[PDB]
Amino acid sequence: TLTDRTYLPPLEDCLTGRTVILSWRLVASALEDADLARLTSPALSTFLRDGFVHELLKHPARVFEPKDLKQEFETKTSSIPGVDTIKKDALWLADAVAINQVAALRIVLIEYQTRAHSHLVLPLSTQDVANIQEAAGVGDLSLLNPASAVDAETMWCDFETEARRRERILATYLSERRSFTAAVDALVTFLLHSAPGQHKDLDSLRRALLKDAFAFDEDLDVPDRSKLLTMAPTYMNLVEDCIARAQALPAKLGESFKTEAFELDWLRTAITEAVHSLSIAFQALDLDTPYFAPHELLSEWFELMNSSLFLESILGFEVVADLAMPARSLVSAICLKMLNIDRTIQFLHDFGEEPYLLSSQTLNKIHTAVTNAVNSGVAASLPVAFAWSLIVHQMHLGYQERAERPYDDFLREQRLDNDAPVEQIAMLATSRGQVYQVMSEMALCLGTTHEAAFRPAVGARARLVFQDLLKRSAYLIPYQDEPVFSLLAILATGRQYWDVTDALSASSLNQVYTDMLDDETLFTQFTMQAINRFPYEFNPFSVLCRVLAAALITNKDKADVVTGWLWRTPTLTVDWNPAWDRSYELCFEDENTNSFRLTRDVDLFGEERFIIPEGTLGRFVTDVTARLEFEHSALALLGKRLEVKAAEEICDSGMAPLDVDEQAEAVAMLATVLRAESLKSTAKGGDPEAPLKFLKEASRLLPHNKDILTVISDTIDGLVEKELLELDGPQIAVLASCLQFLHAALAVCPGRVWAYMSRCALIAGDARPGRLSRITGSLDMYAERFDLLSSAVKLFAALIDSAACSAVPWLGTSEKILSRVALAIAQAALDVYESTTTWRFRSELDRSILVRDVVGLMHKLVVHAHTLSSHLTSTLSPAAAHIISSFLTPPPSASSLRFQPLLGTLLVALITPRATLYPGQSRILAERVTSVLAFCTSLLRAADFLGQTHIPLQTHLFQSACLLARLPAANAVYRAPVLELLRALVEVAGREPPSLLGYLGSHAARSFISLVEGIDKPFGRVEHAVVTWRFFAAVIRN
Repeated sequence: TLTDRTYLPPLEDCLTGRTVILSWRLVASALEDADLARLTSPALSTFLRDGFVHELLKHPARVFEPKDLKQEFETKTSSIPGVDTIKKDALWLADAVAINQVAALRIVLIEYQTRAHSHLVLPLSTQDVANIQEAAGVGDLSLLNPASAVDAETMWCDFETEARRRERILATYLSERRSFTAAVDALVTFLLHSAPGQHKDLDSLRRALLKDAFAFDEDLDVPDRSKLLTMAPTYMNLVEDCIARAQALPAKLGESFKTEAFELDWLRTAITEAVHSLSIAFQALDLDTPYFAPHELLSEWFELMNSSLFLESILGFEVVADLAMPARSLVSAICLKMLNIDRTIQFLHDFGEEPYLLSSQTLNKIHTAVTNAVNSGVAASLPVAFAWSLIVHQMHLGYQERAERPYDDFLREQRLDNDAPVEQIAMLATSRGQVYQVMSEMALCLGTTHEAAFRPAVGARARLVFQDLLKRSAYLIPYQDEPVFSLLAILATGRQYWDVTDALSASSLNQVYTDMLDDETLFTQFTMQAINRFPYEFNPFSVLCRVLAAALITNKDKADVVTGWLWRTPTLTVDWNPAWDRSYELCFEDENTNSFRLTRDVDLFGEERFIIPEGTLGRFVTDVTARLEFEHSALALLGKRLEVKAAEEICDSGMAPLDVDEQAEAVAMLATVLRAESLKSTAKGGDPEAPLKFLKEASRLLPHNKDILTVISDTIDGLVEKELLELDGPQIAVLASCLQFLHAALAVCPGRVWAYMSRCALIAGDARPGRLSRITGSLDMYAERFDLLSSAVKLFAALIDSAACSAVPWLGTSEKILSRVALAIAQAALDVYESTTTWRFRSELDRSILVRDVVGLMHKLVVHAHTLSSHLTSTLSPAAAHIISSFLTPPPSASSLRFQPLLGTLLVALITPRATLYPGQSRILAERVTSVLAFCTSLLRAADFLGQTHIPLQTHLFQSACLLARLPAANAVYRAPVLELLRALVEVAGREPPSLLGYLGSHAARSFISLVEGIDKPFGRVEHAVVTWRFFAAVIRN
């Protein structure tokens, strides 16, 4: 009793617009975003609760697989306005690409319902280009498209031809292939790894899917995971199909349509399906984490890794590089998951499914692919190969132990009963730390940063296999830089201070971090090793405190770990100063131990000082440093090391001074832990004075008139003695960290931070021009420089918040101070904003972050336009007037300059290809565009409120209307923003006004009003419906 009544609405409703088809593109978007309003809307909620859809999820071939469905197709098309063309295209497509008629019919109807969208994403016409050329302004990165643009009418006629329509249908077909795998991918995550506190309705939908579609009833003490686990072999078999399709285009399709643009789309589609298929299969295997997989699955899988060299046959082209890393990362991850090195080796030592070790067949299958991959040169296979070497190395042991008076068959088969060749792999992998750098790059790909290709949950659970690999090799490999920086990369994934959050996620997702404390092998061989070598080896311990402090904000049982390391540090490891050679004496216990004892007090940095007591037992680690057994406060000590480093005070008889690198890491580590302590302090059951205590301990054993915050202040002042152009890389990194520390301290000492900013050279004063304003120009925004300005904008923004939030701790400030500092911030912000036109960013994503945060900052000030009355001023009034007056009523050259970042944002939004991976990059871009649109809207509203008649921004936006009308076609997220802006624009101009539709053009106007005439049709969200109608009521005159 399973029908497609919901999956595919009746044909007449699709052609009239009464019912929009829930394309997999729409379904995937809602699931990737876990949007409450979309997923719990009746339309999409019924779609997901439907039994027919469920069978498609579990049987993915059926979605497009060809089959005899002529009767169903004829009944759906017979007896119902253009149906002749619809029925025609569906049959042509079904035969061309070998898909069943019903599936093809759905593709053709999606193209028909998205025809107004496809028209608006066409290259701009000659007229539109001229309009935006004037919007650019009088001035001369926002490099515009070429002059190949033609008349709008010419394009429309071409857009309606059978040839183009067929191309869009083919494009839609491939788009739905990608979006279906993606929707299932996101679906699995939504089901297995949703965050606690989920909304009631959303939780009901999650449980109803697990129970009805997978017989997974959470109300049971142990639910049945059978149907979920079958998703792995299901979608593993789909990965094989993608390999085949990528190597063979459709047979019957005509060469008219087999253009280079289609060949690439066909290839990228196959890779994308494989990645999301790998992501689905991995999450499925992960559900059964401790247990082994059926040996037949590995045998089948590694047989495919052999013929395709772990999918390298598909990823050989450079045009698929952005998809290659995601694929390689999950191929390596999913291979390691099945091998299960931890439970494999543990089974070899000690005595569900049977381990694949008991099947000499599978062991040969694996060894063939591994051997083939290494000899071929597959760099991505080293983590799998290195993992396979350690397994064979232990099998070689278990065989010799019994040679004194199933896998044995494999050892005798592959010349392993006796010597060596396996060791060649273990060396090629670790030679020059290759395998360790591979895992470090796969960590980022599977990371938490906004540059990760996959969602957090997939990355969190997947990085565990690379952690298990290091776990088992830790006892057999010495503690070195390569196997340690690799783990730190697996843990940190290049995260920064700004990525700290008290957001509670699924419990199982923090296992990679809690295993550093719960797993003996990792805890003793990595965590303790990092502690016992600090501060001689600075970074390893600093990163752990920085990472675990941010990851355990929500963990009660482990809330005192990092603080327990900073307070009450057990040991101290420093480079030995010859000046102490008279203050120790060996113990003569063991000739190898080399232990000793102190005979005189040692004064580091040689009131309240830091002294290592006489009679403290110690030990010399290497002769080519000493690990003293001395419990102390590494936080208090570090605070003093920063004070010394800031003052440039040499201490011949004391410990070594902080390196400039160590300095930046040190401050960043303090800012993170402080931020983590102030986040948990305001939570239920936390110590509300936790951050103050953290500052006091770091201020201990400092001069009486000096606390840790004074040191950071002095450090900033000292570095800005020169100008930013003269500073060095690591020095600029120190500034960034110091600004991140002010941000964390702002939450607990607002009066101190504000007090310092009033005399900070970075921003202008009533007597100084400001240092930041000097960095503007044509410089390049590379990592150290960008981190500085990014952190500066975020800090400036956080300050504006505290000024507005405070309606009445703050000792050391006044209204004059906040006013002047806020105004200087407004001036610095606008300078950074104007400079984004000329700076060279490492990546457009970097510019999207900066423009997002700067625009947000200036927006916070534009919102205070209501305070611009004589008897209603506030501390933000001057700052607000500086922004408002700079965008409203500026002269031409400045008007053009201040509009290009906005125009550049609109352009980047239209030329950025849609994607189902890299969700973080996509979100950031949307936040950028939404900021620009909202910022422009409030400026127009503020102009109307303040009486400003002549507004260049009004003219700038009309000439950019051709871009605004196309944004909702590029991404539905922009529909409501664009409509609220166009409404504000029309309303403000109305007070013979300009014609919105006159600027768009006859053709664009028609398709735009068509898109907007959907009125959030598929979902029917109230807030979206009201926005649409206020727009129609204000813009479209009956």
